Amino acid sequence: ALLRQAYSALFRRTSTFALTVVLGAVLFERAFDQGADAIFEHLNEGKLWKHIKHKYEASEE
Amino acid sequence: AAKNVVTQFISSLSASADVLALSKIEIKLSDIPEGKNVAFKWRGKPLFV
Amino acid sequence: MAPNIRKSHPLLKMINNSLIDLPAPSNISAWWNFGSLLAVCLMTQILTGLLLAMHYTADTSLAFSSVAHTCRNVQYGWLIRNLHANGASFFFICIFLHIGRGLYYGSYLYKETWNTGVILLLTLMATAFVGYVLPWGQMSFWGATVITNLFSAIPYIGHTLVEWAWGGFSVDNPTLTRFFALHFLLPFAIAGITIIHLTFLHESGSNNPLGISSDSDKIPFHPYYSFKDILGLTLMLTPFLTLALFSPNLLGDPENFTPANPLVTPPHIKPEWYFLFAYAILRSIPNKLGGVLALAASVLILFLIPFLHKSKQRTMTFRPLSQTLFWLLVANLLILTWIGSQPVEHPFIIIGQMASLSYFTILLILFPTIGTLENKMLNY
Amino acid sequence: IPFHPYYSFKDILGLTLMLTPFLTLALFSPNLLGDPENFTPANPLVTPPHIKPE
Amino acid sequence: EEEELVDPLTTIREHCEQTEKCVKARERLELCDARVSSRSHTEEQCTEELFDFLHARDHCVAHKLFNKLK
Amino acid sequence: GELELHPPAFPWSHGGPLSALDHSSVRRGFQVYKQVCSACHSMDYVAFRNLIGVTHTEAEAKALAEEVEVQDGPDENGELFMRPGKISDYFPKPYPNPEAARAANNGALPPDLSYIVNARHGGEDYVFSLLTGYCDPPAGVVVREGLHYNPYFPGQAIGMAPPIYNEILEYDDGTPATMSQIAKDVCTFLRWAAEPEHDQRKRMGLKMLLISALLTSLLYYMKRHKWSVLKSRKMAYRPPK
Amino acid sequence: NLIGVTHTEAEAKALAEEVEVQDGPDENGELFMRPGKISDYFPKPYPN
Amino acid sequence: GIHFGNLARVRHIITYSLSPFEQRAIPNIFSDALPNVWRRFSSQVFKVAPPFLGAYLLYSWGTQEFERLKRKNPADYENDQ
Amino acid sequence: ANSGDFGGYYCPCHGSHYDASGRIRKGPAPYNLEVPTYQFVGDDLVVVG
Amino acid sequence: ANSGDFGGYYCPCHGSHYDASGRIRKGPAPYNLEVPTYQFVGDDLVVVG
Ligand code: HEC
Ligand code: HEM
Ligand code: HEM
Ligand SMILES: CC(/C=C/[C@@]1(C)[C@H](C)CCC(=O)[C@@H]1C)=C\Cc1c(O)c(Cl)c(C)c(C=O)c1O
Ligand SMILES: CC(/C=C/[C@@]1(C)[C@H](C)CCC(=O)[C@@H]1C)=C\Cc1c(O)c(Cl)c(C)c(C=O)c1O
Ligand SMILES: CCCCCCCCO[C@@H]1O[C@H](CO)[C@@H](O)[C@H](O)[C@H]1O
Ligand code: FES
Repeated sequence: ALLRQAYSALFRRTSTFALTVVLGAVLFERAFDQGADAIFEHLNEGKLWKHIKHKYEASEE
Repeated sequence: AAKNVVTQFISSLSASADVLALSKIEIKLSDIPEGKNVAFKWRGKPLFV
Repeated sequence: MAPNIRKSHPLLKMINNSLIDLPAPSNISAWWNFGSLLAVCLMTQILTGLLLAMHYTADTSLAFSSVAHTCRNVQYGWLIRNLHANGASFFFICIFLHIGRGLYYGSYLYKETWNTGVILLLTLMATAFVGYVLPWGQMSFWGATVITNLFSAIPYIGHTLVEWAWGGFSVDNPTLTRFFALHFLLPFAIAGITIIHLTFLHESGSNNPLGISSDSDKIPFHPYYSFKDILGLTLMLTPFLTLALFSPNLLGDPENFTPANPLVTPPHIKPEWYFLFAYAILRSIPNKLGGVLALAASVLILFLIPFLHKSKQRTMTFRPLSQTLFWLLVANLLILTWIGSQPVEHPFIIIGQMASLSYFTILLILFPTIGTLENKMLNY
Repeated sequence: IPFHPYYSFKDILGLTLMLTPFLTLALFSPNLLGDPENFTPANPLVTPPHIKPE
Repeated sequence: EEEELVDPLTTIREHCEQTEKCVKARERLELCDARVSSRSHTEEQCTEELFDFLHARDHCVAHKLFNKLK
Repeated sequence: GELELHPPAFPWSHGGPLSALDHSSVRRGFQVYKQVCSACHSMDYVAFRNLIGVTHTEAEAKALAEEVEVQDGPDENGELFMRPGKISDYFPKPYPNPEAARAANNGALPPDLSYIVNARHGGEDYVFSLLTGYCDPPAGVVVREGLHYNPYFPGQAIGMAPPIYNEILEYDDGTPATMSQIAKDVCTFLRWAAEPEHDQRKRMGLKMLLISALLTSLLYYMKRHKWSVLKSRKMAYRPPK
Repeated sequence: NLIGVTHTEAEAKALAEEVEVQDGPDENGELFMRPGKISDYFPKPYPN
Repeated sequence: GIHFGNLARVRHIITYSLSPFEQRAIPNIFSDALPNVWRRFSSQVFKVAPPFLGAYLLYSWGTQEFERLKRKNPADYENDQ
Repeated sequence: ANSGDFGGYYCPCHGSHYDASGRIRKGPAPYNLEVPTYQFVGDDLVVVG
Repeated sequence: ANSGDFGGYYCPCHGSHYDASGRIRKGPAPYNLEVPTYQFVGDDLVVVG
């Protein structure tokens, strides 16, 4: 039972609660960032400079 | 959310995008006679030769 | 002595005695969340404001380009500029509902809390106005010209009063620098008075929807209303950001993208949305002084509300006639705003004078009348 | 004792005293108390030799 | 390969000018032009009609012109 | 008298709340401005560095700026002097001051295009319709000499003769330079120019919706959670007898 | 500034008209010389 | 200062309440919540809506009527030559 | 210039109508446009001020 | 330039003494003056930067 496992280990002690929020926020960030950027770039295929880029970037001369 | 909004506002103080990163400066060693020091405006702060 | 260090400490006893152990009616509706939002705006405006002030340059030959630079060069400057400009709008939206609530629920019976409120409104208006002049665009200029020109309607000391205002004999640099000074300053005076507003309040306590004493049922501000306000915050914040991020200029006039021209008044010169309704009234009275007086009164009339209360009950919750009149009044302002955004031509001109005449009657004559009437229908 | 009128009057007086040399100074000898290097527009290349703070 | 540079805009203006609304508008315009042109002392002008046409034409045009552009 | 034709609404690739600008179309837009409009229209708030990473490579940008002569100085004898452009320079003003700009356009003042799409109702939809909308004046309308008829311009008499015509230039990327193809591109540029953030501003707007969604929810629960105590509450009046 | 301190208004004005002052731009955005006005600042003997 | 203890005089009222952890946050969403959302909507929509719907018309009218006055009336140039 | 219902002038701010003489004919404006102090000292060269 | 007790440099702010090499010899200064990246691409013409 995670709810109990979590409560007992993370949420009970107001000090471990904080460590969870920090440790969590860190993970949440790194992932939420990729995901969104990934969703955004996909929604705009071939329009961003990230895409066009290869045509002039060390390709000529 | 918080960390991110601070991230932004705090770098609103950093150097802007208009702040350059310029080149060099040529100087004739014939204007600076022996036994002397001279100051040239360069990359913001003085430059001695 | 005092056991906890929350009730004794000369300071925490304040954070605690005015927002944590504060007695709040258990039944205040969402219409009471505007107080905090107004408060939050103030802090957000002030913050984003400073950030901008650190890149602005109060000088005609440099104002417009400084703001432009602030956006295109300053890291996240563009975002800060947006937030500051759109906060100005959400600030007004919030203040208008804050007022309506007061009106509809007879909170104005709290005279001092109310009068300081009106003072707040006027101050916020003056502030938002001069802010709008700093970027020195076309509206910026012509706005500065018309509003300072208003004193010209005051006989004698008039034409002089305009001279200070400008610092010269026609809008120019001095006007722009004493405006930046003024803008920089007022917000604080706002924050200051806000403290008093809230202090007078505290003498009596909050009002509540049914308008009957809630002493039989109070609750600690925290966690009841602190949580409710956090939520009320994340709600206003969503469209504020949806707006500022997805459609930046939706709410703002575009004339301000054209550097001020002392020789050309744009043909489609309107004020920022939140002033239209007054602009509408000003354009009603076809006489210099009358229009000015009508304009002044269009806001100053708020000071009279407390005195035009005849109902034997406090709110309109149980007054169906006042309600209709109340909502008829709202639609009434909603119209003036539309009118303010249209040219001075028929059918507008006529519709205009009407809505104005309508505005002042619903407030000075109707309300107090229907109020008395209602008392008789209850057999009082 | 009640601050007023004891100390209010004592402070009005304590004011007119500080005020006299403050004005005698600012009106008769303006720059007495101040460094003169600040009469020379900043030069990013030259640090004045006699650089002292206020 | 063998081609020819045609402006997709002109093509689509042709097809749209065949639209129900454009024809019925293009018609009213041709009529005005005729009377204002013939009359040698009339203050009348065919701006209004011109607009109705253009409004209709151009509206239609915008609905597809961009599919053919790059 | 006060009659006007309003532009329609084209479906720009960057119209969506989540749609970025087509950086390919902007690179072209730039070319159009650089080789056609920059002849009379200034763009004071954009600079060669701004193109970097958006539409051009650092090499390109730098060379693009070295193609211009820039006044600098003073030198050692307090003499102004020409020099090649640096990526830090702003796009070149085609006239020293408005007075002269009018002087070579029949007293007409070609506005700086930096913030144009936001200084005119209709934005790119307007600018476009105006570029492609030139035509003959209707019956009864006489256009003053030196002026041109455009129904889209307020007054219908505009001081700018149609700037673009088929093949007037050649996109070095191989795109058929028809007239609307150009207009369409240059307008896409005038947007990027009036607000470079555009793309990032929308990527943020995305992140904002998700977090906003997630968060409003979490807090709505927490608010209900606490309040339950009062929501379920039951009271009874049991006076003594 | 010389007026009422060391010179008469006449004097000051003529004193300033003894100088050539660059103004502009004109109609063709061209700079152009002109006689000085009492509102001009003392002439700089070097451009920079 | 302190207002908890002075407020008012109350007698003979019992109130029972349950911790938040013993009950549901948003209970009876269907049987209770929505029914009242509707209950409320109904009672109020006729005091509010009317005047808005009213101003709406006045808006649509004055708008369309300002447009009509832009168009020309043939009867002005049907005599011209 | 050239607008308003009096073939003169129109103030877009609050709707004042002036005629080709600069006189106030309709709207909230109080007086007629000010007429400066000028003179005709040429064939086709006038001097205001 | 040309002052201090090491015939080099002297910072009038807090009394630092640098030699003709720009090295810190006396005073509160922590390191020697920075030496830029240059090149003598001439007979009497040098290029810094
Ligand atoms: C010969 C100089 C010249 C060229 C080349 C030119 N324009 Fe213009 N443009 C003008 C003039 C003159 C005006 C002013 C018209 C007026 O106000 O009478 C103008 C005005 C404009 C306006 C709208 C002004 C308004 O008041 O609405 C836009 C938009 C514009 N030009 C865009 C362009 C674009 C895009 C191009 C390049 C594809 C271009 N111009 C090239 C001369 C030019
Ligand atoms: C800087 C502007 C303002 C801020 C930040 C502000 C803040 C507050 C706050 C936080 C509250 C308490 C919570 C609430 O009931 O909303 C409050 C209450 C109140 N405010 Fe304001 N206020 C402002 C403007 C005004 C204005 C313009 C008026 C008057 C037209 C006004 C009238 C009132 C009244 C009457 C109360 C008591 C409300 C009640 O009956 O419960 N306030 N205000
Ligand atoms: C009462 C809260 C405030 C309100 C209502 C407010 C409102 C405004 C408004 C309406 C503008 C014009 C925005 C635009 O459309 O460009 C503005 C701009 C500005 N404000 Fe404020 N402001 C507030 C507080 C502050 C404060 C205290 C500062 C700085 C400490 C500040 C500094 C500025 C500056 C520099 C600008 C001009 C540049 C720009 O527009 O970005 N503001 N303000
Ligand atoms: C300004 C504010 C609350 C602000 C914050 C900042 C708290 C101090 C902490 C958590 C938050 O984020 C709130 C928004 C409340 C204003 C405020 C008051 O002053 C008073 Cl007397 C009352 C009766 C209410 C009732 O709702 C109120 O909202
Ligand atoms: C809405 C208003 C004035 C409002 C004030 C003057 C209140 C009457 C008192 C408190 C204030 O400070 C407001 C700014 C004037 C109308 C008004 C404007 O606002 C603006 Cl921006 C402009 C450009 C015009 C042009 O004609 C105008 O008529
Ligand atoms: C309450 C709503 C909070 C929304 C927080 C979203 C944080 C914005 O996130 C921003 O995204 C940009 C592009 O992905 C990055 O370049 C910025 O560095 C980053 O701060
Ligand atoms: S800065 Fe040189 S001695 Fe301190």
